[PDB]
Amino acid sequence: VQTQFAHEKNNTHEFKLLFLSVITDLEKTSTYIGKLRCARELKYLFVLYENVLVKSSTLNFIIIRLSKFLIDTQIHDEVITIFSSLLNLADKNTFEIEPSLPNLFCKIFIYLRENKQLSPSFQQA
Amino acid sequence: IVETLNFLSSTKIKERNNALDELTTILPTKALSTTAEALVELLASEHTKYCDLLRLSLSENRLSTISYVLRLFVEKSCERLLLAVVPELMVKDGSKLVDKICEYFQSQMKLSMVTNFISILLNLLALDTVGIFQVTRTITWTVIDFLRLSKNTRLIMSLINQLILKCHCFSVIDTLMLIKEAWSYNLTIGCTSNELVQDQLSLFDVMSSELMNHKLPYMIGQENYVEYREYILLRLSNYKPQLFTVNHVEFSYIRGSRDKNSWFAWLKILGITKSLLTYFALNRKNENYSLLFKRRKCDSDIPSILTFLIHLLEENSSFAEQLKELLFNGDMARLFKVCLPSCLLLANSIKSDEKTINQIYDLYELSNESFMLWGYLQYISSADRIFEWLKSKWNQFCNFISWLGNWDESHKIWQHFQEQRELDLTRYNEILYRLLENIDNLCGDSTFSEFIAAYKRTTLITIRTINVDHLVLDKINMKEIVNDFIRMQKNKSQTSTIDKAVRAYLLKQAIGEKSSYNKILEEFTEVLGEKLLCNHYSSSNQAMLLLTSYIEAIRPQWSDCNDILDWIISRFEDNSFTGVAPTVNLSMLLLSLLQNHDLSHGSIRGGKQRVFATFIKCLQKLDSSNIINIMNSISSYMAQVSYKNQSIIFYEIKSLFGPPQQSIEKSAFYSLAMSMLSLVSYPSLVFSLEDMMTYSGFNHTRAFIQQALNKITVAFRYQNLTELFEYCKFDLIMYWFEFLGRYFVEISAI
Repeated sequence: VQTQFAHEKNNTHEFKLLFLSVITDLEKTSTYIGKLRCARELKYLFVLYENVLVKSSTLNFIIIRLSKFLIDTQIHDEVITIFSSLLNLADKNTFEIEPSLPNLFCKIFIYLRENKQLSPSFQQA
Repeated sequence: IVETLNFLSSTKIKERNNALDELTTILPTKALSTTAEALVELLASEHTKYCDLLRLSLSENRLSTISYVLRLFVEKSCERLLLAVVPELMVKDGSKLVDKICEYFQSQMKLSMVTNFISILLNLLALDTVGIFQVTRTITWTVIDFLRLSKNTRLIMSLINQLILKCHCFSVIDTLMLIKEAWSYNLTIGCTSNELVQDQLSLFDVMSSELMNHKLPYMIGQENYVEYREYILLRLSNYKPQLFTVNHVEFSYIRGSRDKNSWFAWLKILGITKSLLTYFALNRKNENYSLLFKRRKCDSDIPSILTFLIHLLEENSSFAEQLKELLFNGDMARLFKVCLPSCLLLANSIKSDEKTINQIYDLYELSNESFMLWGYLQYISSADRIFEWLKSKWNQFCNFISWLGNWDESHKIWQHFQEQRELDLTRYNEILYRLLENIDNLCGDSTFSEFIAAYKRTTLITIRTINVDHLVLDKINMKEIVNDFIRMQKNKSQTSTIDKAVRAYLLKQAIGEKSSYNKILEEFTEVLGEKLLCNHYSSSNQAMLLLTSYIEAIRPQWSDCNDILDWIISRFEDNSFTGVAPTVNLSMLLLSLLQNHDLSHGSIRGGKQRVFATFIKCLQKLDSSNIINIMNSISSYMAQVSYKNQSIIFYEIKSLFGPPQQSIEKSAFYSLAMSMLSLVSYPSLVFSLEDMMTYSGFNHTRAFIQQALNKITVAFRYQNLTELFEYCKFDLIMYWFEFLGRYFVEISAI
C-alpha cells in the first residue's frame, strides 16, 4: 500500500487529472489480454476510489466510458463498476440521467442475452 | 542338475508357462541358472546356458553374447521400478539411466554396424523425439544411412517415422517432444495400416500395402534431396542431397508405384501424354546427379493442358490423405468417359440429359454417394430415369442426399423404399439413414409408414456365450455402424447397453458407483503388481482417473464424501513409485485438483508433489502453465509463488535457446498487470543470443506487432535495466531490437 500511502500526500489535490488516467486505462486494455484487463479492472475500482471529486448532473460519464465488453476479464468488473456506479447514481443527488441509455441498452441487451445469464444484481441495479 | 533344467524348460505343460513357473521357483548351479532364465516360457535360458557353457569373464561374455542372440530376448529388444533402472544401467554397460545409455549405444552403433530392427529403432527414436544427450540421438545418421544404402517395405516404413521429420532448425525444446508424441501415437502401427490399405483401395490403386511407410520414408528424404557437428552437418547435408542409402533397391521397389502412376494416366487422350515426359524429369535429376528440385525435374517433363491430384500432392509436399495424415459435344464426351468409368471424381472436380443418362445407365448397371452427389452438383431427367434403374439394378452411404443436394425422385425413392419395407433389417437401417440423408408428400407418408416398416424389418438382423453373445446374432452385424451407442460400450466395459448400466447405478447414482468402485479397488489391491510393468502404469493411470472420478462425483452430486474417497486413494497412491510415465496423468490430476480447489492447503501440497515429478522436461510444465493462466482470482501471492517456480527454471544458461521459447510463452501468459514485469525479468535472466528478440517477437505477435516494435513494457522494463550496473546504455540495445540503448532508456535512466 506504499503507493497509496505516497499517493495520499495529495498536496494541491484537484480533480480533472482523473480523466487522463481513465482514458489511459481504457486504451491499455482495449487490447493486450484478459490478464491486463483484469489488472485494469482492479485499477478501475481504484480510480473510482480515487475519484473523490464529484459534480452530480455535470459528471455524465458515470457510465458511458463504462460501456465496454462486459465479458471475460470484464464481465464482473463491468458489473462491479456498474453496480457501484448505480449506487453512486442513487447516492446523494443521485443525478440519474438518461442520455447514454441507448448505448447502455445495446450492451445490456447483448451481454444479458448471449448465454442469457443476467444475475439479480443486474436487475437490482 | 542339467537334466532337470532341460526337463523344466521342456515346453508344453500348461501353455508353456510351466517353464516359467519352474523358473520362478529356481530364482548344478549352472543348471539352476538355466531354469531361472526359463522365466521366458523356456527360451529365456539359452543365455544362461551360454554362461553355463563357459562355466569368470568368459561366462559374462557368453551370457552377453547370447543375450544378443541365444533365444528370445525377454523384453530386451528395447527393454520394452528399481529393477528397470538397473536394467538401464546395464544397457549403458551393454552398449560399451535409460536416456543416458541411449547415448552410449547410438554412438557405438554409429561407429560400427549396430535392418528391420534398425529401422524399428529409428521408429523408436521418432517415438522418443529427444534424447538424454541428443548427439547420441542424432549422430547415428552416419552409420545409419551407411548400412542403410549398404544393405521389406515395412523396414522402410519403420524408417519413415524418423525420415518424416529429418530436418533441422525450428521450434526446438518442444519440437522434439511433439515429434515423440506423434510418432509414439502412430506407434499403434498395425490394424491401422490395414485400414489405410483398405483406404488405398478406396483411394484408387497403387500396390501391395506396407509400402506407404516405405514411400513416405523416401518422400521425406527426397524432399531433403530436392533442397562443431554443424560443419560436418552441412557437409553430410549436401551429401544426402545426393547420397542416402539403397538407391538401386528403391528404384526397383518404385516400379510398383510406377505401375500405379502409369495406371493414373479428353483425359483418355492424355494416356499417352508425351510417352515418357516423366522420364525427362527423371533424367534431369539423374543427369544432374544433384538437380535443383523446386520443379526443375518437373519442368523437364510436365504436360499441362486444357490436375486435382496435381494441386493435391503439390500442397501435400481422401483415402490417400488419411493415410499420410495417420502416418504423421463436351457433354457426350464426358458421358462416354463416365460410362466407361472414376466418373465420380471427374464429375466432382467439375463443380445433355441423354448424355448424362448414358453414364447414369452405366452407373445403374454397376449399382455411391460420390457419383450421385457429383451428378447432383450439376443441378437430366433421362439420368434420373437411369437412377431409378440403378435402384432396380442394385436389387458407401448417402444415396438420397444427392436428392437433397440437387417429383419423380420422390416416386423412385418411394418405390425403392417400398421394396425395402417389403437381412431385411440391414436394408431397413440403410433406408433410415438414406431417408435422413435426402431430407415431400411422400416423405410425410413415409415417416409414418417407415416407423411401422422398421419395427417389422429389424428382427431379420439375427457374456461370451450369453449376456453379450445373445445379442450378437443380430448385433454382430447390426452394431457395425449402428449410429446409436451400445456396442462401443460393450467393447469398452470389458476394460442401450450403456443405458442399462447407467440404470443399474441411477446424486443417488454416485452412492451406487462408490460401492462399485470400492469393490474394484479391493480387487486391484489384491492384484498388487503383476503385469510386470503394464500393471504399474495402468495402476498409476487408473488411480489418477479413479480419484478424479470420485472427486467429479462429489461435484455432480453437489457428495463431498466422494472427494474424500479420492483423497484416500490419493493418499494410498502417495506411496510413490508412480507408474512409469503412467503417473504423469496422476501428477496432472493432482495439479488439476490443486487448481480446481482444496480449501485445506492440499492444493499447495499437490502442487509440490507434482513439482517433484520426473520427465524428460518440457510439455507438462507448458500444460500446467496454460491451465493456471486460464485463471484470474485477483491477488498477488500465488502468482508470485508461480513466478518463483518458473524462475527456478531459468538457471544454467547455455540451452537458453530453450528458455527463449519458454519466455515467449511466459509473456504470452495473459501477462496483465505486474507479471509483464515478471515476464520481462525472465527474459533478462538469459541470452541464447537475441533469443529474447525472437521470443519477444513471438510473444508480441501473440499480443500484436513484434519484439522491440511491440516493446511498450519498456516504460518500466528499461527502468529495471536502468537499475542495473551496465544500465540502460548496455542492455536496451537488444531491447531496441550501444547508442541505441542510451537513447531507448534515457527516461529510465533518469
